[PDB]
Amino acid sequence: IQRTPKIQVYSRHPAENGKSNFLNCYVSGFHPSDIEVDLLKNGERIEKVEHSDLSFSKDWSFYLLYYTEFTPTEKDEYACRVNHVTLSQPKIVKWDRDM
Amino acid sequence: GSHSMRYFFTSVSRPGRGEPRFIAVGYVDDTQFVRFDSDAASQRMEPRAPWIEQEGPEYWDGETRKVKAHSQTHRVDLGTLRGYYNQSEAGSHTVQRMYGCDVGSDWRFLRGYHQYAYDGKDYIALKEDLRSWTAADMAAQTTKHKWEAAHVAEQLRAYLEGTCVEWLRRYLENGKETLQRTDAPKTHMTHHAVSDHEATLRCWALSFYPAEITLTWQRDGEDQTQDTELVETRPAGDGTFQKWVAVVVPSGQEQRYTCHVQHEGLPKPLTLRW
Amino acid sequence: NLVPMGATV
Repeated sequence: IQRTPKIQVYSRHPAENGKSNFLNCYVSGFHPSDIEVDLLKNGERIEKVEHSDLSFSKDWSFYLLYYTEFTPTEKDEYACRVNHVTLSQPKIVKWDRDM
Repeated sequence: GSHSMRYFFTSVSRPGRGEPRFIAVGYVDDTQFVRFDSDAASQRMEPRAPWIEQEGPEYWDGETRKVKAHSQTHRVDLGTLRGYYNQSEAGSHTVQRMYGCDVGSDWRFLRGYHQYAYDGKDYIALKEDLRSWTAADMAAQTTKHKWEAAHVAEQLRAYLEGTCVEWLRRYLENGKETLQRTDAPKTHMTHHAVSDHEATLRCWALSFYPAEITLTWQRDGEDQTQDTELVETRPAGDGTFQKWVAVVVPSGQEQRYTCHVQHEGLPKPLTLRW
Repeated sequence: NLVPMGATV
């Protein structure tokens, strides 16, 4: 069985320019567990990214939270980039703060 | 209440050299409290909540002993299952196991569970009464016979109805300041126009704990599910959770729509309008 | 508190 990840990209706290915060990429619903997740700032890979300990839902699908400290500014664009066996090409989901 | 304690274990085989990658995590309700990762340097069960750090070296020695033993059980299982399913040594395969106990508001035992999967598919699980097994296919039926003869269900039932509940109670007391605290959702609404005639209302719930929540829309006081989108509840990363639900509405008719929020931390259900 | 497993499949 192969199940494709769902991806949500969002901030830990309400996002205000100039205030320290965390950018999250929550990936869920996937199998098998091997997965590549990058957080991007202006299209470039963020180096200091941590993640949760692998766990899974009742339906056996895995989930992981990847996160990095950031300070939102007005011009910086952020995204999460995910690759998995089920994806022919990396999937990019942009952070949309106005959501 | 209600409350639960659950442990999750994942082992992934590594073709070509050495033992599976094994990751074990323990939760009380929606709070992770312990973890073990075979790739980590310590080779000890590690605390993940401040209240479990109250436990002494004997607790940590014991949990480390048990979790390493768990890892070996999965290592053997991966080999056995490869044999059962006539698979080669070339590919990576996964075993997942979860077990735990639920208690009600009185903290008395409600339900226990113990389930196992191979390559993401049901393999064998304890039935609701904790006395027998559900085996999905013939390989798992061979395992069921083995576990019946060895009275595994009886051991697990004793644990789930006894030790699991007793220790859940202990944790709930030791971690009372956070474990027994409910954080009500902090809610607000946003509005966006897609076109001249269509708008989106999004009802947000932030900063809540535990994760269980219901968010729904009504139109003129009646349930509205068409033209709604509900995201999966997601972790904030600080221990709390977030969710939103959106509805598409004709521009100018926003006043007909109301969002309704139910959560343990709200003594009265909550309503938001634009 | 973990249960002793030990029963392999």
